Amino acid sequence: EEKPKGALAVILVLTLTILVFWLGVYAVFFARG
Amino acid sequence: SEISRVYEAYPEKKATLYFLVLGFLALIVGSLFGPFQALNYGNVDAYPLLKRLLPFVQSYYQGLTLHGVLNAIVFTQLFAQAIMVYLPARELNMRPNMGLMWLSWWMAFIGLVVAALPLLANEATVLYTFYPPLKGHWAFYLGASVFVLSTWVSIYIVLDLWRRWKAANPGKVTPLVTYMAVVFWLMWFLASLGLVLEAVLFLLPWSFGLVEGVDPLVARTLFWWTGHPIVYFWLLPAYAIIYTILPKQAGGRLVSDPMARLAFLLFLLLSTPVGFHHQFADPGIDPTWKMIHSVLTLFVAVPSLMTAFTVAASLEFAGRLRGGRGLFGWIRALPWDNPAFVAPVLGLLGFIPGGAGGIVNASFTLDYVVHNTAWVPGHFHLQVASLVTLTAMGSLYWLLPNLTGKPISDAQRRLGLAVVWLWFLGMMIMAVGLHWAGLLNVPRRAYIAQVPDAYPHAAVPMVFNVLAGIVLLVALLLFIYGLFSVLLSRERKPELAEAPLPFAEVISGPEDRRLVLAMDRIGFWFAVAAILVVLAYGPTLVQLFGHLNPVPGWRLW
Amino acid sequence: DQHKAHKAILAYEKGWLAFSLAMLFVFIALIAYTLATHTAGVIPAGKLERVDPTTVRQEGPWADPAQAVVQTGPNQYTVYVLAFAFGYQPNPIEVPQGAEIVFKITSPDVIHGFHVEGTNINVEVLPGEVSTVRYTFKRPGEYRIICNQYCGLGHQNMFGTIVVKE
Ligand code: HAS
Ligand code: HEM
Ligand code: CUA
Ligand SMILES: [Cu+]
Repeated sequence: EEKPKGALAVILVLTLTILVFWLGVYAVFFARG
Repeated sequence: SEISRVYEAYPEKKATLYFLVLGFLALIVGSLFGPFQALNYGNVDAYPLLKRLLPFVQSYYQGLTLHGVLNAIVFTQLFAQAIMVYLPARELNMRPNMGLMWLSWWMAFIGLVVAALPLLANEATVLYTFYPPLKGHWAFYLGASVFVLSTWVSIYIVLDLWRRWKAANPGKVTPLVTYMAVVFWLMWFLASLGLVLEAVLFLLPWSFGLVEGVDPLVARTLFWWTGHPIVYFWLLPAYAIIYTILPKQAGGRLVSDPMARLAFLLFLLLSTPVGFHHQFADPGIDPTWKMIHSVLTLFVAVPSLMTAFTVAASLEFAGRLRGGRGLFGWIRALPWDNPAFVAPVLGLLGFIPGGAGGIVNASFTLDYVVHNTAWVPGHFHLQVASLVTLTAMGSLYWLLPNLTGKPISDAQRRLGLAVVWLWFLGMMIMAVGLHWAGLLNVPRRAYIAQVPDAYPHAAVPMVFNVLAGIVLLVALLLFIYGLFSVLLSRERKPELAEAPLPFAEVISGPEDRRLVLAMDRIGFWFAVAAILVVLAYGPTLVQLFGHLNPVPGWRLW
Repeated sequence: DQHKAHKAILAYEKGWLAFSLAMLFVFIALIAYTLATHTAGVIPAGKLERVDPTTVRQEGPWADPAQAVVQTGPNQYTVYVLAFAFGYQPNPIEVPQGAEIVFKITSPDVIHGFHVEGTNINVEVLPGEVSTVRYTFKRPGEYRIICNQYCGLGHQNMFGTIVVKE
């Protein structure tokens, strides 16, 4: 039709989960460094 | 002879069926320890109970070995041999060489039998990584070796199918499922070099009594040469199913054939040169090499980020086609009443945080936060026990009918959906607890229920672990009943099994054939794959094989 | 719809490789940063430093837990830590606050882990090899040592202590 909006929202969730997890542990690392 | 004339027009159903049955039998036994281990990470000791049901079980760690070897090595390998031989064979309507296929199956059975003996006899309680200098019975290493080596016969079987099919179709492009299968078996050939060299050079002569000891740094470096790519060998069968079958069961098409090819091509290149990411914490392995394997590891997640968009958009396309409406209309338009479909889509959801945890793990210095904590099982149960397993469980719905005949009754579809949702839900719940207990520094691989006062900061994600132990116990039991019931219930019926699997039509565009042509230079890319391996493990193994420090073997159980 | 929307899909795919790659590089970057600072001392030493496991607790720098902390600069101390089937010598390790501590850990038997709760110290200890990690504790108190590598029936019970003096 036009925009695969759904798929984008999926990869959006993906990305965000990835960042929250990565930045989260990156702070744990420094707080223990 | 057969009144099920099946196994003399397509007898490759007979073999495949043996691969799956034996694999699902391994999953059931291996998994039986699962809930006990979940309650252990829940600070509830339940081995006094288990030991009295399974009187042969001497310890939590024998449980974990059997659980590990039987689930992560054996079920998965057998699920791979089944799928990745039979899908390419069917797409191409050719018969795999049957003398070899029955051999591969026989090599795997003789293997499991032989390895399993000392495991139940408590003579090889060394975990599924069997790290020297812990020393197992010789029958466990010879078992694992023959069992593993049965994948070489499978590699031959598929390249043979490919050779013959190319002969009959000169100048035709490899069809998609077969292309997948081929990069996949080539990738496993490179991959397995490592573990094969660890067995043949070290482990086998050690445990027969031919050398007093083994260098643990090399044994562990050869192991992880095979040890990372082996998870991609677990995953790609599911990915194969997900790319080429799932969209049809979903109502749709695969939105891109080159995209999927590309993903697979990328696993051939980068699945193997990356095992130092399991050694971030080892001595005697240069920090610089760890940084290389780390950057390269982050590259092995790119094909997977692509799969996410490619799968997503395929589901979305299917969903729209089935009347799905807004930003999120399309999700409830998918066939939620079909376990075949649900199990792998729930798997995919679990995969989101599972992959974000791998990326953290892969990031070298960040691996010091989590390495060897509960976080790691947190990560892999999201990957293999959820996505890979669920794609196997859901398989039963469309593959077993296809192989046997026996159709799925409505109450079998219903039990299916209970199992699959409970399995999913138990895994999510177990994932939180294990991710959280991990960040509280709870070690993996530990009978922590025996030290119940030891991890007090972990009281609350410990409730999550109990909760899940109990959910997954209900689901495993609902599965055992369901699986035995799909096979046992007497429906020895004709038609619907004369079936080519529900493969997907594919979308085509003008920018297919130049990409598809390039990616089909398989000899070229395998050489690039083998060159990347040499360039990644070579400098480091030269040093180590020049500095072998064998140490005595120990038995500590 | 479809083929027309096939052009859109192979194009959105291009943006998503583009984006995936950029965020993966920012990570590579933020790792790089940790590699250039004090935090990097938790990375095990490159070099092979071989020892003999069957001798290591009778002869050499690991045979006396009394002599495990050696002052090796004005603000540096070296600690020969032995990780063994089912504890750690010395217990406790007693180190001053603010000093670069250089752990040299080995085993006389099988593989063990050396994970210091509340720190990034997290190294595998291999019989016959020496794990060298560096760390400066900035907070006095007790720090439990967990063994986080299965080593046998006493694994869940293998703990140690660092006491880093006020
Ligand atoms: C089958 C199995 C496994 C897969 C797949 C897997 C993937 C990764 N892992 Fe892992 N792993 C590590 C890094 C990764 C990375 C970077 C990936 C990547 O391949 C992952 C990339 C994945 C993604 C970026 C996710 C993409 C998301 C998708 C594809 C979902 C789309 C969803 C849809 C479409 C649903 C939408 C539908 C709707 C209806 C909404 C590292 C670090 O580098 C360690 C060592 C840690 C340590 O200290 O030992 C590690 C340790 C393990 C262990 C420990 C082995 C042991 O005993 O020590 C297990 C066995 C394991 C298995 C698996 N692992 N991993
Ligand atoms: C049946 C539901 C399951 C439950 C409740 C469960 C529970 C657990 C728990 C809590 C652990 C961590 C224990 C520890 O590290 O000490 C574990 C380990 C593990 N599980 Fe499962 N599990 C299940 C199914 C599976 C499946 C299907 C697979 C593989 C396909 C799997 C593969 C593994 C592996 C490879 C380990 C680690 C072995 C090791 O560290 O030596 N699990 N399981
Ligand atoms: Cu030492 Cu576990
Ligand atoms: Cu890996």
